[PDB]
Amino acid sequence: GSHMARMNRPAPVEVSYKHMRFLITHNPTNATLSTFIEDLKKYGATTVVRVCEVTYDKTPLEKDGITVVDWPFDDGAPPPGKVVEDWLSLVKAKFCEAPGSCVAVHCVAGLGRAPVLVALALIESGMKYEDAIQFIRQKRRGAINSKQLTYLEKYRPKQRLRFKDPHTHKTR
Repeated sequence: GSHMARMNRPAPVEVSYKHMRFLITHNPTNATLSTFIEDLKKYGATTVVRVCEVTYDKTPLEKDGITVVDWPFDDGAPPPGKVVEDWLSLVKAKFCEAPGSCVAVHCVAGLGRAPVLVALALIESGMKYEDAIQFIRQKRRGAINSKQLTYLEKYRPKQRLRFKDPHTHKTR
């Protein structure tokens, strides 16, 4: 009312290494749009990856004027890892073009898809499989079973697999 508060909204989380940083926040609410653009943008301005059901795509982006990727889960939601490859390119371009910028992501405090996306984005900084698994491990991420570890494993190159011997034989 005057000086009393209620409800407990998920707390934000910022993941940063070296120079760049990341922001983990909850999707826009219907009671305070402006307050969100200010805080979300307050930390900084860069691409944003929110993987949740779309309710207000224009309100938050148009108010903060920030670039964001809309990843929804419906009857026609692309399940293949290729989707990740899509957000990877988006962040990859925004990462190389904007060194040490400010990114915003969905609240990983629960279970979702944003957490994997974030790690994969920071992967561009070198320690791809190492940073993603290490930085994502520290922070609470969705249910990582097969795709995350298998996908990232393939996401990182290995000379051990590209070991070809000069003298060899072929038949089948």
